[PDB]
Amino acid sequence: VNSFSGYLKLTDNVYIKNADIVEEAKKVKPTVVVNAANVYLKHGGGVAGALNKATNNAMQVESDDYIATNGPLKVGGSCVLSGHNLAKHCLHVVGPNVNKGEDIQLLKSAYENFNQHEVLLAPLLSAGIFGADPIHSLRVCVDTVRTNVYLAVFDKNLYDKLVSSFL
Ligand SMILES: O=C(O)Cc1n[nH]c(=O)c2ccccc12
Repeated sequence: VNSFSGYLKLTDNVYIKNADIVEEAKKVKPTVVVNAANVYLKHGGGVAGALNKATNNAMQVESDDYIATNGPLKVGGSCVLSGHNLAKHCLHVVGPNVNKGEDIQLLKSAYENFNQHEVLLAPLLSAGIFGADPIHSLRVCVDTVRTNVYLAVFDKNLYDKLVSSFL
């Protein structure tokens, strides 16, 4: 048993809810929240800017030190950093950004990072301002992630479409 509430079960291991991931993280304090990161860990908008804003910019300060030491992530890669006031850990995952011309095949590689964590709260990768089709992102998630993932869908309209089109 875990603390996640109100999710619709899609598969053995994937659950979905219409929710603000920031508000959900604050309520649950999950072991792992996933950020929709870029390779520079520049958290300006969408999930990264909303998560970062909720940490009062502490996520950005920590991220800038990580990049100064390690250099940028890979598209499809990840790093584990603090979850600050939102979670124990934040798994920063870089999905391909269609609005930068990145290979959508890298979306599967991105989701494979989730398999290193038994339970995660996460947004759809490469969705929103990263420009991918969220229906596709959900399919890749279901077909790639084997650990228990609780997906927070921001748009109620999109949530309803994801549910109603799910095979
Ligand atoms: O949650 C959603 O409704 C779609 C979605 N998935 N992932 C994102 O990163 C993102 C960012 C902004 C706006 C919507 C998104």
